[PDB]
Amino acid sequence: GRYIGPVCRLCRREGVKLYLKGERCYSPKCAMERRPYPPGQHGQKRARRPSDYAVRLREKQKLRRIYGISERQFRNLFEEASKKKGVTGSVFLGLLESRLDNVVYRLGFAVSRRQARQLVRHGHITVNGRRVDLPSYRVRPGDEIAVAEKSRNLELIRQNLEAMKGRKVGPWLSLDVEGMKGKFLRLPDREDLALPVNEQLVIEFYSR
Amino acid sequence: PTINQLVRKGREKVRKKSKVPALKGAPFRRGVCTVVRTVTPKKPNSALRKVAKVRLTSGYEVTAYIPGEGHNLQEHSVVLIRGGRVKDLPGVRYHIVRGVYDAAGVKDRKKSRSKYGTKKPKEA
Amino acid sequence: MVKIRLARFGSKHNPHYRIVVTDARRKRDGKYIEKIGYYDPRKTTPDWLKVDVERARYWLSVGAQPTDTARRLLRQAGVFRQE
Amino acid sequence: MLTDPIADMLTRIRNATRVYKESTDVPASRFKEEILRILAREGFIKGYERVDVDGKPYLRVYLKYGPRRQGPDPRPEQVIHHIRRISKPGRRVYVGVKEIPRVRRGLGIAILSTSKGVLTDREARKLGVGGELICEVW
Amino acid sequence: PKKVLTGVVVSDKMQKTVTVLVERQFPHPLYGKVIKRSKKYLAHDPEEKYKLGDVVEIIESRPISKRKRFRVLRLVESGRMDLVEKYLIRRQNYESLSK
Amino acid sequence: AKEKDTIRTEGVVTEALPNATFRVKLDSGPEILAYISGKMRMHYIRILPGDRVVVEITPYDPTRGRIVYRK
RNA sequence: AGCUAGUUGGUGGGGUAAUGGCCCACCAAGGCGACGACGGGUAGCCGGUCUGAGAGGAUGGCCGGCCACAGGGGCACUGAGACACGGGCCCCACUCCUACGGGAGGCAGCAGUUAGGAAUCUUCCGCAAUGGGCGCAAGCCUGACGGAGCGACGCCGCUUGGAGGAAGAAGCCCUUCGGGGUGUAAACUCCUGAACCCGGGACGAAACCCCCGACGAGGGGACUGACGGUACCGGGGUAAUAGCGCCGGCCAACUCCGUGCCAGCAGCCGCGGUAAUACGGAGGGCGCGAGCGUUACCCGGAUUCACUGGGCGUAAAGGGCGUGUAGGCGGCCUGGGGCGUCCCAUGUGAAAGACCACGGCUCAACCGUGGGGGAGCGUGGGAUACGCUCAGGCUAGACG
Ligand SMILES: [Mg+2]
Ligand SMILES: [Mg+2]
Ligand SMILES: [Mg+2]
Ligand SMILES: [Mg+2]
Ligand SMILES: [Mg+2]
Ligand SMILES: [Mg+2]
Ligand SMILES: [Mg+2]
Ligand SMILES: [Mg+2]
Ligand SMILES: [Mg+2]
Ligand SMILES: [Mg+2]
Ligand SMILES: [Mg+2]
Ligand SMILES: [Mg+2]
Ligand SMILES: [Mg+2]
Ligand SMILES: [Mg+2]
Ligand SMILES: [Mg+2]
Ligand SMILES: [Mg+2]
Ligand SMILES: [Mg+2]
Ligand SMILES: [Mg+2]
Ligand SMILES: [Mg+2]
Ligand SMILES: [Mg+2]
Ligand SMILES: [Mg+2]
Ligand SMILES: [Mg+2]
Ligand SMILES: [Mg+2]
Ligand SMILES: [Mg+2]
Ligand SMILES: [Mg+2]
Ligand SMILES: [Mg+2]
Ligand SMILES: [Mg+2]
Ligand SMILES: [Mg+2]
Ligand SMILES: [Mg+2]
Ligand SMILES: [Mg+2]
Ligand SMILES: [Mg+2]
Ligand SMILES: [Mg+2]
Ligand SMILES: [Mg+2]
Ligand SMILES: [Mg+2]
Ligand SMILES: [Mg+2]
Ligand SMILES: [Mg+2]
Ligand SMILES: [Mg+2]
Ligand SMILES: [Mg+2]
Ligand SMILES: [Mg+2]
Ligand SMILES: [Mg+2]
Ligand SMILES: [Mg+2]
Ligand SMILES: [Mg+2]
Ligand SMILES: [Mg+2]
Ligand SMILES: [Mg+2]
Ligand SMILES: [Mg+2]
Ligand SMILES: [Mg+2]
Ligand SMILES: [Mg+2]
Ligand SMILES: [Mg+2]
Ligand SMILES: [Mg+2]
Repeated sequence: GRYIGPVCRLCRREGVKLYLKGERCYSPKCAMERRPYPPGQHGQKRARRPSDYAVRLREKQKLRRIYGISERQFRNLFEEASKKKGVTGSVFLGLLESRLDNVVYRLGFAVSRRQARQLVRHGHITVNGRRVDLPSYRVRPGDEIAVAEKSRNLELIRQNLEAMKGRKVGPWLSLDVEGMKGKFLRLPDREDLALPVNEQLVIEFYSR
Repeated sequence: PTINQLVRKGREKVRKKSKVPALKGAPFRRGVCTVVRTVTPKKPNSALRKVAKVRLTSGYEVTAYIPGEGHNLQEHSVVLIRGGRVKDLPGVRYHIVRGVYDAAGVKDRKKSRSKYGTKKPKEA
Repeated sequence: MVKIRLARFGSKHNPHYRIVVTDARRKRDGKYIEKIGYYDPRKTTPDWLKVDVERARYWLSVGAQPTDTARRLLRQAGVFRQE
Repeated sequence: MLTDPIADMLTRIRNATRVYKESTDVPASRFKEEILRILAREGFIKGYERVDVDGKPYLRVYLKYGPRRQGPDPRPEQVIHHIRRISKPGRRVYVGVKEIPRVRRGLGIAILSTSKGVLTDREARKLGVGGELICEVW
Repeated sequence: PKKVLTGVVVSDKMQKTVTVLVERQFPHPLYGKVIKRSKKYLAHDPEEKYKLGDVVEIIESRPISKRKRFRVLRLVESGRMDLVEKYLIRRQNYESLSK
Repeated sequence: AKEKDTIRTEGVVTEALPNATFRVKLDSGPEILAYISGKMRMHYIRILPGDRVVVEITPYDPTRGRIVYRK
């Protein structure tokens, strides 16, 4: 299922911050600020000019790592995007974002994408007033994500909301911090996202 | 070839000549050994590269190659061929897949295991 | 005897039907003559049955014979209704 | 046997352009004239007059050229960079209006003989009629 | 409609019958170049009205014999034996290519 | 695993076959087509019939020996 | 490379629902064939499926259509319909009982057995649904179907936690001896609770039936669930499976020790003949992950059968040359026909699928609804440049 394991390792590998921790990764601890070299026994060792293939692959990994998806799932999403009318690159990213867990992470209900997923999968997340426990679940625009009433009083969620209190969500989103609701208003874009990825590369990779 | 020529004769559709006659186009044939012998490899490799003549459920009598170090492979050993000509030994087009019937897991391989039929070692 | 009847479609536990006119001697899922309605028993949709009425009437007239369930469905969506 | 006229004419044009002959000359025909007209309007040529070369009706074809261009290869940039008969005798080519070739993604053209006459691909699409696809030019 | 064909009478050698020969200029599915294939049709000739080298219009009928399924509907032009001639020569040729 | 198993027995060079293969009759007995060692080949060490050579022999097939040492 | 003698056509008849050499009697001597007949091999065929940018190439499992066949081979009978899977007769082969004369069979129905095989399922529940047959109806059947089981066999969804947390414990590994690595990984605190347990509990099922109303419409009534106490919902509630391939190049990912052209690896190239980023282990890393690999097959890449889209001086490839038959191909002008060609209209292109849109399953896979597209082929009309054809003329080709 999950990546299920050492995370900031991934960050180190992809040579860039990937924020799969949410709190710690923000702090002076992401093992990029303190240290920043690809992990294992050949870390500080010379980084030889990578192949064209290699770069593409790494980009894909970065992207996949960011949205925490089994490769198969990712591939399927890509395929769907390709099939769909509109720019595959941008559209693919939009689709990825649309993922319920990812939306939750972005709305802020949870600080970490992993954490968001976990929250979703236990049933603390509710689209349109229903227990929507499927991290996969792509949400359409115009849909209200809210913490379940039975999960509003729970401390973690409250803490997250407090953290998010005042500080802004996304341009594509809306959040009501009081009622713990949050409307997935429009569908997202490319400029709307801070991503260390170049989705063109991903496309190229898939094309091969 | 002029289009009239094409019309008359057309293209000889390129028939893919089958590289393995294990038969049925079947993935594996289990045959019974005759001779586990040892063979001198071709021009640039020198070893004593092991092998087994195998007589089949497909009636053919073909020498498969045994991968891995050692083999409880004997003579009247019922064994599963795999298919995949080995470059060195001339006219040996098959393998014995290990970890089935008479052939057994290459003992205490820790790395590339599933390819040698070696069951995961019980770590303490 | 060309029947009006319910060709089963959908899936497992997803039963769906087409109100469909076919010769009696057919695979119940087989090549029917005309799909003249469809019907979902699980009533998931708001439009859980929609029968084209005129076509059904025509079929009845030539002497197509509605199967009990099919007949019921037709009645529900007013084909036998005479005003 | 001279065994295609149209193709020969096209080829003649091509050959004259390759060595920057100001004007080629090709034995006259109605069909050929029509083709030339289409070419002419499109702009692949300055135009044609119809002389009588040694007894017989002949079309001069005044080949257009891009300007004498600076540097190695002083060779005036051809306008008919490439010309190709498509329906040749033997394999004749008839395309429905839907099947009409978009030559160079729009840039050069495809001459189509239609029931409506000889007319560019564009014209064919406009009139909504296919025909025998003579050639492409770019 | 009943299938209407146009062909030349290559043979009269059976009572009340004509071997008509229909050309059918179809484009060749793969290459495109339009082939000119041709088939013999045995055609019921009610009177022996039609002689060799008659280009006729032929219609599919109920059977009136194993490989004889066509009324001769009507005549077009008659006497063009040139067309019978080519066919005949082709038929003759075979006698060569053998063992 | 790499099994230590071979027999390091000596033998008279009977006859030269191709490649650098020899039917060498051992100390104990049976003549086996014995191919020259890789090491020997590397250091160009010729052999002719009428020699006494070290021949490492297999347990799996005691019919194909291997001429190890330079005579 | 020739095949054919009921073979081909006729007349007459028989037979059939009906045409017909289907069959026969009698004539006539045809008929098919290199535009590839006959023969051999192979094979169910298609909607589709895969693959491909496409053209195409493969393939026809499952679902739908059609055929054929129900041990092999005949043959009818009955019937609306069969030459009849769970009807009949006969011969043959096999098994089964035989009081040896004789009979009994037929799983390519579901399930199962055994064999063959690399390999393929439970001697399951149910008529509740939908369909079938019969019957006034009740109802009875129904291995159709609905379901359940088993198989990571595929697809999709999910779990094996999450937040913090050292300028970095140990263990293991490298080291140039400082240190690096594994790695925030763990430990540990907090959180959440797959599992699991308790409570509830479906939708799928409203008809058929009965009454009022004419046994019509129409209205009311009453019954009925295999799955299944399942899904799901409410409460309860523990940190709770990771593996497999690879790590010379192609190809994402390197160091050490073992080893010494051995043992081995290999898809190709090729590593191994004492510093192996290629073998075996170790650490480390990369890829995917309930999978990952290998095999086999298909397409792809392979424009490597090239129609789109290759070629032939030397690389494989121009016949040794003529002269020619079939065929292919065809100069210029005018006119018709309009067969090819194009266009328009409509018919067809079933359903499913595939395309799109929405919808329903907590998402998806899956499914449903609606739309469109569609190569092709049919018919009506039209168009005339091209090709075709017929007619007329012309001299550039050709011949004289
Ligand atoms: Mg999965
Ligand atoms: Mg290996
Ligand atoms: Mg008769
Ligand atoms: Mg016959
Ligand atoms: Mg007779
Ligand atoms: Mg056969
Ligand atoms: Mg077969
Ligand atoms: Mg086929
Ligand atoms: Mg089928
Ligand atoms: Mg049987
Ligand atoms: Mg029988
Ligand atoms: Mg039979
Ligand atoms: Mg029966
Ligand atoms: Mg029978
Ligand atoms: Mg039958
Ligand atoms: Mg049976
Ligand atoms: Mg069975
Ligand atoms: Mg068994
Ligand atoms: Mg067996
Ligand atoms: Mg089953
Ligand atoms: Mg029962
Ligand atoms: Mg029923
Ligand atoms: Mg009774
Ligand atoms: Mg019974
Ligand atoms: Mg079933
Ligand atoms: Mg499963
Ligand atoms: Mg398995
Ligand atoms: Mg953690
Ligand atoms: Mg708790
Ligand atoms: Mg319960
Ligand atoms: Mg743990
Ligand atoms: Mg690499
Ligand atoms: Mg390798
Ligand atoms: Mg190694
Ligand atoms: Mg697999
Ligand atoms: Mg190809
Ligand atoms: Mg070509
Ligand atoms: Mg070539
Ligand atoms: Mg040559
Ligand atoms: Mg020559
Ligand atoms: Mg000649
Ligand atoms: Mg000729
Ligand atoms: Mg012409
Ligand atoms: Mg001609
Ligand atoms: Mg359809
Ligand atoms: Mg549909
Ligand atoms: Mg939905
Ligand atoms: Mg003329
Ligand atoms: Mg002369």
